[PDB]
Amino acid sequence: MSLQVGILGNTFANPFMNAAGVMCSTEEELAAMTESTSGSLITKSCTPALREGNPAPRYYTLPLGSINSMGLPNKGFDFYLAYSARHHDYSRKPLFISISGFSAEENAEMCKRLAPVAAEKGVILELNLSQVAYDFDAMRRYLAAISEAYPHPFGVKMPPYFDFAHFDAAAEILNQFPKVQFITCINSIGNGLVIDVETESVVIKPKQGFGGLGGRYVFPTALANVNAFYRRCPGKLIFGCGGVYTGEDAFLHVLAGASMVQVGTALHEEGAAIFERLTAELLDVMAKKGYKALDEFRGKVKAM
Amino acid sequence: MSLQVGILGNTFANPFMNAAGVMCSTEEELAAMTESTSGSLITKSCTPALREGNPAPRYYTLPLGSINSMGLPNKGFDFYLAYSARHHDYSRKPLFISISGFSAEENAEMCKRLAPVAAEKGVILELNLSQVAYDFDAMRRYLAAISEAYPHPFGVKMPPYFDFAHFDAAAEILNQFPKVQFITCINSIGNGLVIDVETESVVIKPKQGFGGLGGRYVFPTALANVNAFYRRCPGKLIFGCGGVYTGEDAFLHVLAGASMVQVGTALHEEGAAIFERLTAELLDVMAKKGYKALDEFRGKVKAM
Ligand SMILES: Cc1cc2nc3c(=O)[nH]c(=O)nc-3n(C[C@H](O)[C@H](O)[C@H](O)COP(=O)(O)O)c2cc1C
Ligand SMILES: Cc1cc2nc3c(=O)[nH]c(=O)nc-3n(C[C@H](O)[C@H](O)[C@H](O)COP(=O)(O)O)c2cc1C
Repeated sequence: MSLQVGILGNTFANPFMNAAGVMCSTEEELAAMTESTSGSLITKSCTPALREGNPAPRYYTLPLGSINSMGLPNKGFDFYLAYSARHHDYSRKPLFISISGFSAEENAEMCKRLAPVAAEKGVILELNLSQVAYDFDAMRRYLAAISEAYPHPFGVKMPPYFDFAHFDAAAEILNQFPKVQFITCINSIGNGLVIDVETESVVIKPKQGFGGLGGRYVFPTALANVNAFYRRCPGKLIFGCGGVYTGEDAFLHVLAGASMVQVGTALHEEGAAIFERLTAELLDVMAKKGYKALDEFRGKVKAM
Repeated sequence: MSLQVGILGNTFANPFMNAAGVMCSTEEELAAMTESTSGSLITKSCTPALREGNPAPRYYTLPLGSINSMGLPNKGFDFYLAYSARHHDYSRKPLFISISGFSAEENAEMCKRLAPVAAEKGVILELNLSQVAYDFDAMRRYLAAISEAYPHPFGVKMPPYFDFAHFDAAAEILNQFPKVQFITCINSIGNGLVIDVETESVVIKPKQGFGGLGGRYVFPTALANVNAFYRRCPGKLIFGCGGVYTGEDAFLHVLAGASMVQVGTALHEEGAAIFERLTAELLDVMAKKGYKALDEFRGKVKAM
């Protein structure tokens, strides 16, 4: 039995990693993720320069998940590039860098600088399109600019879509770009609103309390997007993100088509130790079913 | 203390009703909803002719809600018109009729026939725009077609939106039609997917297991849409629909700005007695807080 995943020219010890933005902003956080049993790790979505982030409170723990309006707090692209350049131990695990510039041009500039580092160190780009991916002509324009600026393959982080026409429309643009080697589904379900009964107030300060939803709320939506893009993008990898708490949630993600599985809200709560539990629980499900490798049921969700 | 709602020229004993589609397809179900302590009720969304719907199973109970792809099974417009005209006891509570024709014309034709029944009996139309409302010119077209065809005010059932550009776009269109007197937020979060761990297969037969999500999954999305339209459409009523299982849930919908509160998945699981529990629970929250009427906190959600 193995949880290994052989993709992007790398051997990942297991399918698990953090979700971009969770436990990956500071130098100490990246080291904790490297030290952990996760198969990989991704940096916090960075901007060309340092950003303080939205006003606190900007994250709130719900019984069924989370709601947040962080506003891309990050130490700046320079910092994560340098972490990628000469601070990360590639001997432990492969590394993903999330970039999220406010324009096609900002991104393109970061990629031009990332390229030598990626070519030498092997760090992998995940472009956060989550908003751009909700405008299919903006999306094509981003992707064309990046593919012109960036010689290496990369991935894209997508917002959830909620109908087959959008799935088709997005997949069609993605399939025109060979360099996009993976698609991560999903970013938060956007602009939910949480209110406290006692205080009768929203629970986060920015955007009049409207924020991104994660956790148990988003699990069926994440599965749907993973499977929808798995079907429509046979030439790409799909990374699952959303609603993962147990090895069984992981199993379902993989069943729907996920190659890698990102953990957000659960990791935020349980900490880097969760990955040791997640691998054991996944191995458990597989043992109960006689599975020896993820390649044996990835994307093999059945009709009834 | 009172839960009365005075809207649309009617007095409602309380803000609770069923969601369209739940416990409202047969005479028996409609009788049960009328006999219940609900403030109102609404018929199954109907088509000009009877529909048998999608193949079974097309509904499945989730840990935190439901998934379904019913496919609009309904007894046909003639049936619900007859119920509205001849069978419903209006001295018991007001009645809503849901229509969901497949084209603008189908909807226009039904509205032409509903119009005299609405004038004499007082049944109130909810037009199901949920995908049509995800296309703003098609929405504009429908609304204009219906406003031409139908002399009375009506409401519209909306799908969820997930960003402020869409809230602004929809609001702008809705506010251009004075006959649109209420807006129901929300229909199902579209096209989620759930997979059983044991069978490794989807849990509903249609559309490869993709279906609309209901219940606790949709609640923060529901509140967000209720409040977003409450703010942008001050001339209209907002009806809340999504994730109501308790009186506190209803309290939050009202705090977000809901005038009526619709109950779907929870009603499906519990049955019509749920309305006496929901009223008692909502009265309990108001009592702890010293509220005597819903107007004292409707739409009064606080920012930080
Ligand atoms: C506090 C917080 C910060 C996040 N920051 C980012 C980010 O910088 N870039 C990004 O693509 N997603 C970000 N996300 C979204 C996650 O990467 C992921 O898409 C989502 O949380 C999946 O939900 P899950 O918590 O159920 O795993 C953030 C989420 C949270 C809760
Ligand atoms: C089995 C089922 C049938 C439904 N049928 C309709 C329908 O015919 N028309 C409609 O507008 N919404 C329909 N809905 C959606 C509900 O009206 C409601 O929008 C949704 O379930 C969210 O509310 P909830 O969380 O309380 O279930 C249906 C939902 C379910 C679960």
